[PDB]
Amino acid sequence: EVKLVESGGGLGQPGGSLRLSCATSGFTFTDYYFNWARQPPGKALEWLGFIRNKAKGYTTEYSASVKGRFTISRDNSQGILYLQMNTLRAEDSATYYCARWGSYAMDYWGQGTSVTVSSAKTTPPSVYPLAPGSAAQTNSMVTLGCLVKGYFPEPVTVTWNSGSLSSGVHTFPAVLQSDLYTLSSSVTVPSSPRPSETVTCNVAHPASSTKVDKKIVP
Amino acid sequence: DVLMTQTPLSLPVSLGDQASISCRFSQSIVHSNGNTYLEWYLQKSGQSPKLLIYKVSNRFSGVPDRFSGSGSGTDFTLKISRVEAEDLGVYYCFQGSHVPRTFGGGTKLEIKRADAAPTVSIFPPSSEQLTSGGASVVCFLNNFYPKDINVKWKIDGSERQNGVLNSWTDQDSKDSTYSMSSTLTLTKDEYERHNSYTCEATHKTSTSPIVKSFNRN
Repeated sequence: EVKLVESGGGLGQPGGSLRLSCATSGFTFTDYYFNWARQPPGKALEWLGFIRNKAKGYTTEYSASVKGRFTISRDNSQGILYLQMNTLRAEDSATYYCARWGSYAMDYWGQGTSVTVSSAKTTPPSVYPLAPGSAAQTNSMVTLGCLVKGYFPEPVTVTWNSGSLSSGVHTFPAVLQSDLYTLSSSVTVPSSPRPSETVTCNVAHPASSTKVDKKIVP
Repeated sequence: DVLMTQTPLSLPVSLGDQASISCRFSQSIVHSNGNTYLEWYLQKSGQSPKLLIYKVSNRFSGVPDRFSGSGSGTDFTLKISRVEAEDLGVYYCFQGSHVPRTFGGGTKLEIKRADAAPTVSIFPPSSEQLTSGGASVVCFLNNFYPKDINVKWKIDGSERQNGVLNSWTDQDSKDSTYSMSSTLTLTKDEYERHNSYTCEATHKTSTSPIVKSFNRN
């Protein structure tokens, strides 16, 4: 019966002004404080601010970060908490959660809403095969790789031999380098299969309809 | 200005074992009303945070009885009295009655395994990339443990700082290890200016740095 559902996430412009909403149900919205917390990609969950109940007068509180830039509000009559975020920036990319605080703390959280703050437009990825040299690396095993750089937005799907090479694969989390993402993937095969066999990494970037297949070649 | 300190940042555990995470404050966080609003939240990978305990020792509904909270004033403690696979996640203590209101840096509960040296690999830029005027040298360091490791890059002997981007995986779902990728990106010009590129890894599994290198030619 108790429900909190965020909405309003999406892409935003640096210096923009997005606004999130957290609708609730199943409880008396007036009797609760409401928290807004965000978890940036790879970073730790952080607390942004809160708004107080009716009794304590709907007074809000914010962190020193969102201070001056964000503002909590609520629709007491409809049961919708809002998070108006202005002067947006890249650092504001996270998943936003709303929660109600009361006699049992933040016992109900929303499910989250994702925001990405970029000045980038859809960009197709460059795919480069990473081949070894004078040494493969590992006891009779060889590690090959595929660099997937310069794309936007996430994600990309990297596969080895169309899904055959499933074991010995590591796809590392994308990193930002001047608005675009870069990702790399590695695979370890016995020295017997390469280079005698063929090893190909398949990279699909749906947002730009690309699907590149790169043959790893010595 | 109640400065919080939660420890440890990371916690290695073997399933079945006991864990204890602590949250301590420079000053007492007892409220004027007598109550202590110290909470413990559990955020798993890709899930919303879940409340475990509220008001220092009150276990929220649904939370197993193996989870225990304690303390008062300035030092508090969460204590998983029998860790289970389903508890692996990031743990945060929280209090919002005193400025600065906040979550602790977190305590990530990871699975304990035997140490293992990283398998390191270095890769020169592809001819492809260079045809486009850019050169990224890549270094893989997979399957080590503990996660603690430092990578250094050297070009013709000198260490290089700027232009590096690293990324780590999360503990592997099957062998409890971690992997890392270090990429040095330079202009085709810089790359053709130097010949020796070294990727040097430092890890507790050895006093000697693991070095991987290649000469452009």
